[PDB]
Parts: sequence; C-alpha cells; structure tokens
Amino acid sequence: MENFQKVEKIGEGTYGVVYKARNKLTGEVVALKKIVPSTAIREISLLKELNHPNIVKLLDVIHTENKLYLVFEFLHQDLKKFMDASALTGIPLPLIKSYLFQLLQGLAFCHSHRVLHRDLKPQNLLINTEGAIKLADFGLARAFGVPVRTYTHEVVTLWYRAPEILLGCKYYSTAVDIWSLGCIFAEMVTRRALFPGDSEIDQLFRIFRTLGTPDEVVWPGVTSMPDYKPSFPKWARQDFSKVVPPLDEDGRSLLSQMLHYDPNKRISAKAALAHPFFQDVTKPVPHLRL
Ligand SMILES: O=C(Nc1ccccc1)c1cc[nH]n1
Repeated sequence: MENFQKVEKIGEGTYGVVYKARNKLTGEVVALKKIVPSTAIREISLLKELNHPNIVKLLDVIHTENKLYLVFEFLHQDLKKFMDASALTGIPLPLIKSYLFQLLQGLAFCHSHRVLHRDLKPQNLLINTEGAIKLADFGLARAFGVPVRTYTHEVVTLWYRAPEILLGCKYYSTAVDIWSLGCIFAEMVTRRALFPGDSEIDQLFRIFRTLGTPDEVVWPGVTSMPDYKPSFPKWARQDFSKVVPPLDEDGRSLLSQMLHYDPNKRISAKAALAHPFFQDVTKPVPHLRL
C-alpha cells in the first residue's frame, strides 16, 4: 500500500501479518493488517462506525488489487505479553478490576449493536500507558470465519471458547464473549490459563472437570446439542474458592455468573457492569516497558 511505510512486523494474526506502519502523508502511526467476498466488505464497513473508547478504532478499510487491508489505531502492547511480564508478582487486583470493567463496557457497547467478537483472547486485548484496555479484531470473525489454523499454520487457541460453540451450536449469542472474558479474568488472577485445551474434546473435558459435566438441570437443551454424547464422562463441579484463589467473594460471584453453562443464564455485559465487584473500581496506570 503506497500510502504506508511498514515499520516492523508486530505479529501474525489469524488472517495475516500485522505491521506497524506510518501513513506517508498524515504522519499517523497505525496498525496495518493484511487479510474478495462482497459480504465481507459490507460487514467490515459497518465496523468503521462501531466506535468506543474500549474498541480498537478501525481507521480505514482498503480494498485494492483483490487485497484487503484494515488500518487500526496502534496500541503498544497486548495483555498476553503484559501477563507474561507480570508473572512473578501478578497484575495487582485494582488493575485487573479496571481492565475487566473496561472490557465489559466494550462488550456492552458492541453487544447492544448486536456485534459479537467471538474470538476474544489475551492477544487481542490491547493496553496503553494511560491505564486503558481495548478489544481488537471485533466483528472480524463474522466477516471472515474463524479457522482451525492461521495463515501461518499456528493453531487457533480453543482456551477461551464458550461450551455452546464446542458442542456445535450454530446460532450462538453475545454470551460467547462473556464466557471468554470470564476465562481471561480467571487467568489474570491466578496467572495460569483456566482451561488450556489442546483439542476440542480436551477443551470440553477441561471445562467439565472444573464446572461439572453439564446436564438438563443446569443447562436445558444441552443433551440435544449436535456434538453432545450421552457417553461424556460425568464429572463433579469444583468450588470456585479452589479455582481462583485468592479472588474475593464478589470476584468469585461475578466469575461464576460469567461462566454459567446456559448462555441464557450467563450474565450480560451490561448486568456485569452493575455487579458489586465493581463498587470500588478505579483506574490505575500500569508500568509498561516501551
Ligand atoms: O497489534 C497491535 N499492536 C501491538 C501489539 C503487541 C505489541 C506491540 C503492538 C495493534 C493492533 C491494532 N492496534 N495495535
């Protein structure tokens, strides 16, 4: 793209290379994602107007030469790197709370407009020096699908996938985002992925081992889902006090609502923002090492 100067490769997304680039005329530093279906282009174009302080701004969609480039506002780190970096001591709780709180506001805005993310994970949550956190790649899964592998063959993580997706639900809802963020919330607290599955069945059985194998009691309709098997093992549900120590009762309360099996009972982003866990929410500045 003649209007951009590629500064460095920052990464490899599910769809293609991600470049840090500068706009040869505006002087703007952006993130440039290289990714043609008529449908995809209309979908992405609606994303241009879905603007919120906690959603990485899509600056521009450039379709040229059967090539597709998305131009995003640039943020200097993602949450996965920040968590790696905060391994020894953990992300402090007030900062975990502010991030979750901001992320929920993000989801509440998108969701109210009926946009799902569908592939939330720490690599697409981006952070700046001001204490902000923002969701990247919102709405791209609807436009482009979610591949078992990326363009580089790197395996798409299953770790944050809602169970109604793993059980083959075709028509899942906004609740699938709530589930992922719940998994991400647990991970920040404990410094270990909640459910790090390495196949769909491992992913599901890991969920079952912690949350209880789901039945008709906790999840009406579950036994009628496409990939449900009466032969699944029947595991007992563990207490959250064991799962996310040393998270407090309000935290554990909210986490459990975000991880309800039935997507209809799963707490919405909007209700979550009202939960007492956020009574004392503040906005700390992290220390970043740019
Ligand atoms: O990927 C982006 N930025 C980034 C991520 C990790 C490390 C350094 C920079 C990005 C995507 C959209 N804006 N920024």
